[PDB]
Amino acid sequence: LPGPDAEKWYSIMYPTRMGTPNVSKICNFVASCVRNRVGRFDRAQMMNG
Amino acid sequence: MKRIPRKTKGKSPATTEPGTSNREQYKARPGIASVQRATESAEMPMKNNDEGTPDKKGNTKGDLVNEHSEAKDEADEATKKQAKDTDKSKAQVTYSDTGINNANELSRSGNVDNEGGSNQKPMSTRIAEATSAIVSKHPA
Amino acid sequence: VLLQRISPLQIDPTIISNTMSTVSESTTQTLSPASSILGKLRPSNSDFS
Amino acid sequence: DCRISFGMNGAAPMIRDETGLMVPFEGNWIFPLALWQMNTRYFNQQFDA
Repeated sequence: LPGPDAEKWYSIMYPTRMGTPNVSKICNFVASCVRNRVGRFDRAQMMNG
Repeated sequence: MKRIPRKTKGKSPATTEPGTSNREQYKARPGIASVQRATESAEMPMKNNDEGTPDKKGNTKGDLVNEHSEAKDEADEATKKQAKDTDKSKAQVTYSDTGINNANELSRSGNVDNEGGSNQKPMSTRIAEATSAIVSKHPA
Repeated sequence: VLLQRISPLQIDPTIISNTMSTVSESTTQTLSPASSILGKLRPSNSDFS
Repeated sequence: DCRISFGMNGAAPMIRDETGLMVPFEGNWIFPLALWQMNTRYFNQQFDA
């Protein structure tokens, strides 16, 4: 993300990136999820460079 | 044998035979000096176009200019150089403003990285931010 | 430049002027075809890059 | 998925096995290195003793 303090956005964007060491309610939700649907998964590159 | 220095920085009886005298007077045409000067320019290797490639740390070298706008600027530089070699204010041979209509022409620049994204933020900076929101600290 | 220094050809624009052989100093109009073509060619210029 | 639950009223803490069982903090375990990297701070507090 462009702009100042982009550090905070990485947590909000990808809920499934967090580790799950705890049995909290939040951690239980993350544990029961698929681990491959995150970030970019398709592109259309026509020109090199 | 002696060491050869590097070029770049790295990781760390009578004896007078009859047919010897020199009385010849020949002036070559074309002259040696004139030809020698010309051939030195042709010897020169081509310029290294490294713009758009990554660097030691992985950031892409070059300035942040639009892909198409970069091509037009380079053409104008060529025409200005062409006039200087010909010692004229204006050059007969121009690489810009020709009758041809190149508008899809592209040239490499520092605006685009290797993934097809934008280089508004350096690639190293992106990595540091992404890994930063993972850290944890000792409990109080 | 290299081709220029090794070629036995010489560009001599005065051949055109001599062939035309038209002076007509301060002609009352340039409609004389000899003057028009000479003006277009400009044999005085010596740049042949 | 290695969520850790604290024990109550003297009960031992337990961690989640791959099959889904909860086991106490003893015996022989097999850990991929990625697990400790994800939960380096949390695991140190709970396991070192």
